[PDB]
Amino acid sequence: GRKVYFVGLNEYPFLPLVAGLLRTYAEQDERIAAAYDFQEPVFLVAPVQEMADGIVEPDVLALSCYVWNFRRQMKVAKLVKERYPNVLVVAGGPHVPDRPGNFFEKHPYVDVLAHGEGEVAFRELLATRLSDYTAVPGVSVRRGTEAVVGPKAKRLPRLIDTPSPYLLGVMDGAVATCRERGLRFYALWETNRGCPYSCSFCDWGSATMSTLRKFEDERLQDEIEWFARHDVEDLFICDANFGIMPRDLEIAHALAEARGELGAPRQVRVNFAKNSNDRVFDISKTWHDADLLMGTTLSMQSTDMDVLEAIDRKNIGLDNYRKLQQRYAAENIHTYTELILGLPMETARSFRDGIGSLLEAGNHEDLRVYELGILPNAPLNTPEKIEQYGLRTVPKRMYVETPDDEAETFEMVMETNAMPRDAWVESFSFIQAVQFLHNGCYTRYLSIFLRQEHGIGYTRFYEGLQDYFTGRPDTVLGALYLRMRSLYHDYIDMPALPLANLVASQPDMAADLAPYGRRRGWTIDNWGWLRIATDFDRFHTELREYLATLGLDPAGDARLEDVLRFQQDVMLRPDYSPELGKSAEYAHDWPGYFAGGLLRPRRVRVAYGDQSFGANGRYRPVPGDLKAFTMAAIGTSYPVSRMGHFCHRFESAEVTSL
Ligand code: B12
Ligand SMILES: C[C@H]1O[C@@H](n2cnc3c(N)ncnc32)[C@H](O)[C@@H]1O
Ligand code: MET
Ligand code: SF4
Ligand SMILES: [K+]
Repeated sequence: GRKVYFVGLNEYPFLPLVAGLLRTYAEQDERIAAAYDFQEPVFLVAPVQEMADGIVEPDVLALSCYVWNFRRQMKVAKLVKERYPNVLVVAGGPHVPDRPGNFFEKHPYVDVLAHGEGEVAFRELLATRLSDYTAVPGVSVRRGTEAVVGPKAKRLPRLIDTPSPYLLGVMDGAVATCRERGLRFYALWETNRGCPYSCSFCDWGSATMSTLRKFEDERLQDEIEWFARHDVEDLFICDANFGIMPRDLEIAHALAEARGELGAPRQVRVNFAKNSNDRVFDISKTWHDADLLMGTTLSMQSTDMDVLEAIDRKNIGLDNYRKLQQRYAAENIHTYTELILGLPMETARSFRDGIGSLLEAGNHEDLRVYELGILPNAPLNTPEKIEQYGLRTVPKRMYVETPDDEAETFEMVMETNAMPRDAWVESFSFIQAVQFLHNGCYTRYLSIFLRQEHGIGYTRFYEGLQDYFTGRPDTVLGALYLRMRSLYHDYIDMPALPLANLVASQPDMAADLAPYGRRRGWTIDNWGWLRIATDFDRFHTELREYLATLGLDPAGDARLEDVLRFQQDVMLRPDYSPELGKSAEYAHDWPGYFAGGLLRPRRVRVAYGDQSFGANGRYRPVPGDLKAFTMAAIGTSYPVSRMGHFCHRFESAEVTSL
């Protein structure tokens, strides 16, 4: 038969869902099923030469192209086309340009591009290859080096009734392949397709600004059971806005029941709906109780009205955000908020003010920031919009590498009309410090106390930290701010400094963290937290000196001394023993205060008895074991770990009046 090869490389093990969807949809044509021999998908990373050599006698080479695999898959296609002149090279995925232009001049070894959702176009291509391509909807066809655009794509109907690659068993080989090689994997799952909104930076599922289409109910329920029956522990749901549809609560309950009855799945990653509502809360409560929840998305991208207008995004208001934070915090349900640095119209002033406003509104635990990437088919990637807002980009490698044509690259915004490059660098350093100091707890409780009892706003506190300590190179915190300043300037100037391995690519920063573990995906956030952990006592000595510059010398303020001791003691330290615990005495009931109660000068004994850390309590500290300390203190670098980390859980500690 005509051998069909799929290549869709992922750095982390994700099951090849696209290959399964395209094959099983196409196999509904009995002539296609009989004529074509679909090979096992290539989705685990291997050397380019080795991947090309594994493609033997191909009739069709199907490339599933994303920012993380486009260049290597083009190079494989180049090598395969040299060996097999008659192979049909078809590239789809969100990195395929909507407007190909001179694409085939750069990639003459590619024959057909598929745009957006690919089921119909791929099935029509395979059928046409058997018949006695420019008539196929949803594709562009190479003619010489020119791109001939075919008819517009045919989307699947509002109710998507297509074969499931999971239920048909065509994902079995990939699952076994991961397990044979000792790899944990994510199963990818869709319950619907599209996003109804229009954020200009986004290209979610190649289907933003789209009417929502649902996968049929019975297929989804059967797939839930399939995941549970096959011990698929890690499930990644691809929906843009989970909770946006009424049935999403029923889906959440069905996943919780499957977890309860069969033990799988164990964790569910999903992006929760932009217009967060009671259904998102009910889903989150359900999955929190079932230990499935990985954080409730309450993302903003920006808080500035001009920025939000420029990117066509409406957010929940700040006061409504505050009410959400209060409701989730009361249930101990973890939420997180994403921001993007360098959006149109964002100034360094508006960016820092927005960060402070989110802390003011009650998010102290989980703020996440991304560099703005220009995606090929995002609305922002037009000459008009790039010109309108003055977006300046630099090519940025994703990974440490090797020829340039095998290094994956994206275009990273690092300057706009509103944010000069220098302001971008300092703003990025600012939010990293907010993450490891505030989300990381080191100064979170001091900052809250200073805000609520001494009138020091959140933005002002962390601006002052940066302004003061950047002028003191020999301090713990000053060294971090200055190293981040040079790192991000090099990051702009040197494209090879990778997005996904930045800390690991710097020998000094990698050496800082070497006693704590061997990781390729250390974040700057992790690095700052562990650098402070290393020089913890001196950090607090120097912190007292910064407080004196605010007029708040602790040597004359007994209450400030008291909260500083609480702030020091609450942090998890390498010598902590779950068998011994950790206790101290204070002049105020700090646990009750930071739980939301009134500040009362009540002399207390606080006894910390933490046995484990992390979301599921699956990291146990071992005194003297820096590797076990790191897992309990900060968890994994990927995925982001912020539930149950950093500090002792004083809300459960034994607090006794003296
Ligand atoms: C799961 C996921 C991840 C996983 C990785 C998944 C993997 N390794 O395979 C993780 C969580 C690691 C991840 C990370 C990132 N992601 Co992501 N991710 C997704 C998500 C939610 C699902 C992808 C998926 O499997 N979809 C389901 C499949 C079935 O749908 P599909 O991709 O649209 O496929 C269809 C069509 O494209 C077409 N098609 C696809 N391949 C082919 C091939 C052929 C031959 C044909 C004919 C057709 C065809 O047919 C398919 C079926 O209809 C998407 C959004 C989404 N819902 O698609 C973003 C998405 C892929 N991610 C995106 C981005 C930008 C990233 C990051 C690089 C940056 C960021 N998020 O800020 C980071 C990584 C940063 C870092 N430090 O490394 C972009 C990618 C855009 C692009 N041009 O590549 C997306 C589209 C989201 C967005 N912001 O618009 N991601
Ligand atoms: C899922 C999350 O990914 C982030 N996100 C989406 N598109 C981009 C992009 N082009 N650049 C950077 N971050 C992005 C947003 O913060 C979104 O909430
Ligand atoms: C998938 S993007 C993050 C979730 C939601 N669509 C939002 O923008 O807030
Ligand atoms: S950021 Fe979220 S709401 Fe905005 S277009 Fe992307 S998926 Fe839709
Ligand atoms: K689009």
